[PDB]
Amino acid sequence: EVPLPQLRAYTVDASWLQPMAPLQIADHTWQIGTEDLTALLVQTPDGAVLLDGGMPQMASHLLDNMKARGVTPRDLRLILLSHAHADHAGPVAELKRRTGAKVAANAESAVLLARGGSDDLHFGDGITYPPANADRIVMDGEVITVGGIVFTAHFMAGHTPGSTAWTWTDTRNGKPVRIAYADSLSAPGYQLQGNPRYPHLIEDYRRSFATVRALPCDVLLTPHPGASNWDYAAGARAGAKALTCKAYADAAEQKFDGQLAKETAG
Ligand SMILES: c1cnc2c(c1)ccc1cccnc12
Ligand SMILES: [Cu+2]
Ligand SMILES: [Cu+2]
Ligand SMILES: [Cu+2]
Repeated sequence: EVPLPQLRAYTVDASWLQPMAPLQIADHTWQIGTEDLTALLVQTPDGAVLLDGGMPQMASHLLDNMKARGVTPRDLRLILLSHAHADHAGPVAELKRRTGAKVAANAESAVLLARGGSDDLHFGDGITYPPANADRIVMDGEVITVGGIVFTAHFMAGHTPGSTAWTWTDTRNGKPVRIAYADSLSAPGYQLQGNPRYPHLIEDYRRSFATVRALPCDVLLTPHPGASNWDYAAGARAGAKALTCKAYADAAEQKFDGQLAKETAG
């Protein structure tokens, strides 16, 4: 006679959990996550912004990297998110407890974050994490300003309903660098067609491809660096092979179209 199964932990490739030292992207912007998950620290004269934290167990590593950059816990002011899955929003609750930081997010991302990623449209309760509350709700095209650095939200619903690209202009060599942190455009194991939980999924992905294509985008980064052809472990040439936003959108749409054809066959 047979017991119910044990809960299964959300396990991931080792590289997703492999710590790295801070890697500078531009004058104020640093990758402080792991080798295969993005967590961006933007340092300003008036405190720091974090865009994503990666997995739940990355909190202490992120704070260690912030310390290495001269950002104490009290200096972290704002947390922004690409999307509220466990592999990007994992440590957010813990970061809020351990720091000054408040969270800004759209309504979709706020509702998913508040349930710790449970009742996911596609994953059910398989990929959960500690719940957190948003301190501010943002609308599409709304800007947030920290220490003179302006962050713009561009909604790109698909991967999750609240999926967001964040854009801001940093500098390098006395010139502006328009950074686009564009969310995932994957649909891993999703039912795309006729999904009762997401009836207009396909139309949203199509609009999201177009949004990503048109972003101000001297430099693209993505929550999974591989999606944009970054190699964070390659030091001075980490970003050399990086995709444009145009190429990223196009590659995603081709994969998505292939997925639709396979789903129809399957
Ligand atoms: C001090 C130093 N660098 C900055 C500011 C203040 C404000 C805005 C800004 C925008 C892009 C790059 N650097 C800065
Ligand atoms: Cu500056
Ligand atoms: Cu995700
Ligand atoms: Cu992810």
